[PDB]
Amino acid sequence: RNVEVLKRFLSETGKILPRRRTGLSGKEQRILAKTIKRARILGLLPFTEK
Amino acid sequence: MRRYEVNIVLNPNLDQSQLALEKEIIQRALENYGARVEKVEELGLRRLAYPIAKDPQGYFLWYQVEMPEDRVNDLARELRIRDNVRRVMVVKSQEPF
Amino acid sequence: TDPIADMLTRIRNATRVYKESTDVPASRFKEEILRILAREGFIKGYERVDVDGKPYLRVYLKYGPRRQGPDPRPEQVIHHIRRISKPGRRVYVGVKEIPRVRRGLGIAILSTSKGVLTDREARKLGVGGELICEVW
Amino acid sequence: PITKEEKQKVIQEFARFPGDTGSTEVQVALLTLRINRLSEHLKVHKKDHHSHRGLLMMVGQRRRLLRYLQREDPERYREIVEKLGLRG
RNA sequence: UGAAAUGCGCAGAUACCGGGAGGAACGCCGAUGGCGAAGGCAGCCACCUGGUCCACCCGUGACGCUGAGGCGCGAAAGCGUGGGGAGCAAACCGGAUUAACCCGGGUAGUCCACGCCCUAAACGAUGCGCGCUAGGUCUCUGGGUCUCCUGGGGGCCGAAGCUAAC
Repeated sequence: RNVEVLKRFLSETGKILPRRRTGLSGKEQRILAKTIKRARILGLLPFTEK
Repeated sequence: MRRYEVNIVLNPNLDQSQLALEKEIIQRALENYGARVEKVEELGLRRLAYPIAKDPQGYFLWYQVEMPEDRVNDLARELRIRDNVRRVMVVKSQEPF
Repeated sequence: TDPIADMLTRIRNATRVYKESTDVPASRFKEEILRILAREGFIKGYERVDVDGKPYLRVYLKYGPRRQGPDPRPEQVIHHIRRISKPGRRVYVGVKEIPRVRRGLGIAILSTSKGVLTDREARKLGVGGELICEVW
Repeated sequence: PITKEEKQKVIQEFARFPGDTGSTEVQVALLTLRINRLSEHLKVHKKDHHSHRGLLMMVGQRRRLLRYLQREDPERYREIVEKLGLRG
């Protein structure tokens, strides 16, 4: 819902939208932090990425 | 009554028969814990962030039920006992994300 | 909790920052106080105001002429404002024990037996009260 | 997991009149309900000190709610303490 | 490690590749951050449960505030019982330097749970602590609104206090 409209930053299913580590992004990312972590437990390359 | 969400990953080498069996067992086991299947989706075969059982890929399943709060951890355990079940994930509120 | 002290305090911080007025909790015992300090000159006066149904006693801070030379901050009138007899440390005095304000230049609010009077108004009527506070 | 609907009952139960949702009796009533719930928690999570603190908070607050209704009107005070099973 | 000793020596090690068993600790995001009574806690998820903030503003009605005994409780630490494994590690052992704490191996031990115990803490915003009052700009956090306001943190002030931290 309240996620910049484009898409829920919680969407950890369709990881077709790359974005790991980072540090800037935008506004709050605490809810996004858990997202990435939730995806990594399923199928999100936890390698390194740059 | 707490609504949840489960993400199961079966063996990527199961036939339509064996695959159908697992689902019939998962949906069943859920009902045994007061879980009502509100919707099911079969994502398919993607790629794990880590090779489980020497398998870099697996078949993902999608479930959404509203089972008792004090019986969730009991289901996940009742599901991960299956040799086919590569892993299970549970969260909260409709679709998982 | 002391309503009076808290009030006389606002009056102080009001002059330090140099404000035109300051609102205070409306009260009978407080009204008389502000009334006296207005008859002397410590304050330009007060007025009743009901904020959203809540009564207050906003007072007008009075200031003297301009300083001796190029300098803003007008000359203050209330050089001090503390209380003597206060909760816990009740301090009462008699007509023959009446305190001494700052050499006449001021007034010692005394809650005598004849209404909130000063050091002289009490000495005259020959009545003692409670050392509310000394202003100068 | 409770505490969401049962409130209406507890409130309307100790409500001195239609519309009362905060009287001395109501406050203690609903507050006591919380203590009982919390009590049933510590017994399961004895290693939970934080909540244990909040327990004494409501218990200490509740007792204060009692002593008050006691010196102001020991009539309802004796009734509330009885309807709550408090020290029969 | 700048040296070297030590160790590796059933074998074929160490840095290679894949798999298996066990235990502990758990990166990037973690940030002048946040929460909580203190301690302490930061992979993630579900459940039980506490405290706190904000809004409209109905209700009961200052039933208040601080606070000595008492009760519970702090990092590391020692102590008793049951018990498995790993990392690190003071006493211990050795090389060297010298004429020592750096490096290597390393068991007892440190660990987890219960019980006993519970100091200097932190910090210096703590004599506690409450209410009111003065008060602008910039960056950051939360809610309802959106030149705002209530409630935090950091930086530079004005009045005033403290000369003796300027």
